[PDB]
Amino acid sequence: VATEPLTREDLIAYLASGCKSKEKWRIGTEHEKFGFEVNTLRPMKYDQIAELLNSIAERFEWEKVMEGDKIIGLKQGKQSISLEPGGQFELSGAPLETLHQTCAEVNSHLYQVKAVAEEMGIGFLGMGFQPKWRREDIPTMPKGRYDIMRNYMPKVGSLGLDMMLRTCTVQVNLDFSSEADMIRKFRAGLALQPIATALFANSPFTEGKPNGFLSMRSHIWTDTDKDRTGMLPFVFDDSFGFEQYVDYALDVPMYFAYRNGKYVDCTGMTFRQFLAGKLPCLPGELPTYNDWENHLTTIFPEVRLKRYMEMRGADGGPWRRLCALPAFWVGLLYDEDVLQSVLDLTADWTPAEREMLRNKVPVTGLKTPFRDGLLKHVAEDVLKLAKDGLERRGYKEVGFLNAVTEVVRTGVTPAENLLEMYNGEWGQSVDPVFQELLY
Ligand SMILES: CSC[C@H](NC(=O)CC[C@H](N)C(=O)O)C(=O)NCC(=O)O
Ligand SMILES: [Mg+2]
Repeated sequence: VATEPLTREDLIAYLASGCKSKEKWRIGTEHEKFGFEVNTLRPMKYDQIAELLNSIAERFEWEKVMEGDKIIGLKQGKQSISLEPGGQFELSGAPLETLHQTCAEVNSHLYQVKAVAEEMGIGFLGMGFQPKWRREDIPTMPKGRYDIMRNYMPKVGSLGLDMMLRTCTVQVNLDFSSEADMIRKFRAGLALQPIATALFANSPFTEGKPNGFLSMRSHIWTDTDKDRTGMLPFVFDDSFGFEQYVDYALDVPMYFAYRNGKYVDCTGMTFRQFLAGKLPCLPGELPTYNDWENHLTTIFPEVRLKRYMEMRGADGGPWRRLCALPAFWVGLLYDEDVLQSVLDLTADWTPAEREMLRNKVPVTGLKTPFRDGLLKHVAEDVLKLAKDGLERRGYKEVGFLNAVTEVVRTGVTPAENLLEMYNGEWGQSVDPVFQELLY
């Protein structure tokens, strides 16, 4: 037939077409930052964001990305700059071969943003959660997709709006060579994600006060939406492969369908309905590969699968940690012997232990009790493995883990260091964090 409808098998093959041989594996890094007025500390408004984007475009030669008449982002080659719902200012970097390239790319972006921003009296703050302002104090960006989500979140949880408006992450995107490799990396990534959340925890403050968490950001992801989040225990079932992930994603409710430049609100409906040409928001229409990619991009587990794999557990932070986050995971997953060692180390962790670590780390970090010891002790062994993996790559990248070495040695998170400052020299104001963590 001329156009045969997509089938479940085609949606599987879409994911599987991401398989790449080892020499073709790359490292993408994305991170988000809070913009603020240096004088008032107020969150950067859309009109200021548009001036910033336009100036970066003209000065540094980026193409402008528009939604309607509003500039929402920039693109240059395989890099893009985008906005999250609360104005968080994101770089999605290019797929790169080495972590030296990764960190140079972070530096270049930070240099460009500051070159324009400092003339506007704008700074940027790396942290997992906006430390000072209320939910209602955050500007909302003119993006239709976000309008749909903001209206939906209250239906599925009490914290989803804070995820949208108030959080920043640093994430790494990594490749697999086959289904067997994807399964092994997914299981290593999920089991260890709470260790990464702990190493990177930086979000102790809400509305100018300590909030009772080390990573409030991570806690927010447990009250956002139960259908699309979490530790995905089924990944550890013998049955798991591309097919099972596809069935999972098919049954996650949709947000939207993009049709002729516009976002159609599809909430309350599933992609499985769409596949059958039964989707009420688009009666009788059938999905395309773009629709599938768009839907995959609305699922938010601690590790996400698309044509590549995404490690989602880490809080946004200062530049040395932006470069450390991708290095941590490359060290663990990109060496076959280290990957095996990670699977061995975690082989006997139960579903209940993995879930407990995920839920406790946001409060207690590396001081979270685990078995005979503290998570700190698992992290010692994990950090050693990560460093081994980088040594074995032979690119001399191991130094990028210096930034987490003292965290692991002392069992003290970045968030705990900020709390000591807050109760210390800062005189119990969060205001100085806009200096300490200024990019
Ligand atoms: C609109 S909110 C959901 C999701 N955003 C994130 O996953 C952001 C991560 C969050 N800031 C965090 O700190 O974990 C998203 O779709 N971002 C816009 C995009 O497609 O680039
Ligand atoms: Mg983002």
